[PDB]
Amino acid sequence: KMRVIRVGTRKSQLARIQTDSVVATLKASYPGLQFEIIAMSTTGDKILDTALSKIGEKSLFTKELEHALEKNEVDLVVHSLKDLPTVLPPGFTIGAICKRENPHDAVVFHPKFVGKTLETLPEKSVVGTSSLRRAAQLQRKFPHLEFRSIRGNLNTWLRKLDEQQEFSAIILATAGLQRMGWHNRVGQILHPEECMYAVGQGALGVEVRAKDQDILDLVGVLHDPETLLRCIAERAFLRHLEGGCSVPVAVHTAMKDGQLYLTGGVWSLDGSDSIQETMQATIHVPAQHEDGPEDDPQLVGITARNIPRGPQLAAQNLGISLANLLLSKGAKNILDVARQLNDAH
Ligand SMILES: *Cc1[nH]c(Cc2[nH]c(Cc3[nH]c(Cc4[nH]cc(CCC(=O)O)c4CC(=O)O)c(CCC(=O)O)c3CC(=O)O)c(CCC(=O)O)c2CC(=O)O)c(CCC(=O)O)c1CC(=O)O
Repeated sequence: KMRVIRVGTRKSQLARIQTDSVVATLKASYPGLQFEIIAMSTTGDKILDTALSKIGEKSLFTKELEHALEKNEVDLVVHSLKDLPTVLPPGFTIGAICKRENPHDAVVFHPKFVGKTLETLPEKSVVGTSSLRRAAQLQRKFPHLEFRSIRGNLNTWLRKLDEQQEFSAIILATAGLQRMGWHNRVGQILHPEECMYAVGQGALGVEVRAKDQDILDLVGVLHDPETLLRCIAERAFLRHLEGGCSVPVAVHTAMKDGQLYLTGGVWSLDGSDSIQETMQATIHVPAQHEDGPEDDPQLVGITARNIPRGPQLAAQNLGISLANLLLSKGAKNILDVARQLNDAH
């Protein structure tokens, strides 16, 4: 008579690990409840057909899992929160924001360079990254290094670094290496003054059907209030800038002393044009849960009716406030130019 909770996952190693970690946490709250993990790999030729824009191989993967949700083949999927756009299709929502892992970008160094930092690499060292945000910030901070795209999966990146002669280092998210059990490869954790992280980096988001109240009820136990509020602010900031996908936008948040701090910035692709500012608001981390009404609208794609709504609205307002500041200083022109340049391919 029950529902069996079907959990859809991509087939990549990191996605499978993330999915299973969320399932384990759910089973800890709901022992005996039946879960079924369903791995999906279907070639998404039909989603590219309907697209009026270039999608990209990664963005295609997210759309494929929403298709599984829409067709009632699975009941929830687990994403890195930074892979979920700030505007979701109307039938979907993020029903859980899990406790954040390390949000910072990290450096892995060529083995001859143990003990080094980007600051102490030889001039003209070649550093691999395929992220426009990382390349923009790091080119500005480190004008005497060379930042180049690097092809392949993580295992290929690390093999190229250990075996070949091109790259002195690579940049990637600390959280990915953490989840791979490979934190011992990290040689430097980048601070906001070197490289601020992507909106939502390090948090997992659970996507579900927007009106599937039974599943929303179950997964709401996963919401971490502090991570929820930080990520609402980061995503509201990004949404309100109204830039395209991918262009260089980065953030830093902290909740401390009863305050929520949000730093946000935009960069041209080469890093030479930038605007960054910090704002704060008095918001404390709620310790109580609640049973908010089903009519409450989601906030930047997130349904968290069991967490007090006042602080969520305040976090959203902080992000909007900071976006409006950046826009009054010319952020739209920086974002538009970056989008047009990145639309060349
Ligand atoms: C319009 C619009 N679209 C999107 C979806 C979207 N997100 C990104 C961010 C992204 N993702 C990755 C790959 C990655 N994902 C998770 C990890 C591990 C760390 C973690 O769990 O947080 C990784 C790898 C890693 O960082 O080490 C990257 C890295 C580059 C890559 O492999 O593709 C990034 C970019 C970055 O961090 O700077 C993207 C961009 C992907 C790209 O490289 O261009 C996209 C769009 C796409 O797939 O084309 C968003 C959400 C962005 C956000 O919230 O951060 C938006 C924003 C909007 O609505 O305005």
